[PDB]
Amino acid sequence: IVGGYTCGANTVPYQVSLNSGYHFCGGSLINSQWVVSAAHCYKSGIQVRLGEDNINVVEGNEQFISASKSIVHPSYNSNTLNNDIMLIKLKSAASLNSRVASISLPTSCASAGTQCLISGWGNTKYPDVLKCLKAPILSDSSCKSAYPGQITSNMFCAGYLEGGKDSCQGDSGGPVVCSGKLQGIVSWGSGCAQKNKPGVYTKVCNYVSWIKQTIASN
Ligand SMILES: [Ca+2]
Repeated sequence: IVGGYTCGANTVPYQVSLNSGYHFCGGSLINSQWVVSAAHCYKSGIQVRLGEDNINVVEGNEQFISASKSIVHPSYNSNTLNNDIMLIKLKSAASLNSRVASISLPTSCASAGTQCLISGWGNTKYPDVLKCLKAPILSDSSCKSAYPGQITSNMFCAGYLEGGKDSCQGDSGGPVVCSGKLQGIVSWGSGCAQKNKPGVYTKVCNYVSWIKQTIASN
């Protein structure tokens, strides 16, 4: 997260840290046993860390649960990054508090200019404290204006054309929550915080059926 601010301890209860010895990706707790992340963050061994703020110091609110299942979206594309979405099933049921809570799936797709909240432990140019960012949802055409012929259907732009505020490496798989709903997943972009190159996010609105089906199937 570039050009953002320190979130404040446990104000983002759904925000989790994907770990394999060291933080590499972020994620979103959508129910007690399932973390949603990015398909390009996939690896054999994944430990999901919840209730975090400083991931370098044990502060006494963390939950360390390994992943039972790592289900990459069947139609994931490695080049176009189409369907950059992945599901994680925890080894044990996560204990939900006020510091560890779920985030609601898209009730519907969000309007253009919807104020969102992006968060993650990614690069600011990795920090230790969680970084917060408030950015609006850009229109589909403006998203295609920035990325000509690169934007698919399951992608939208959330951020700024002015530059300075964007998601980056390490924030991948992180949440983009707009009005109580997880609308975007940190996917890709041309570097970070560059002008007219905002972050592209996986459109979670189009996967509620897929996500729910996968949960019921596992
Ligand atoms: Ca900690």
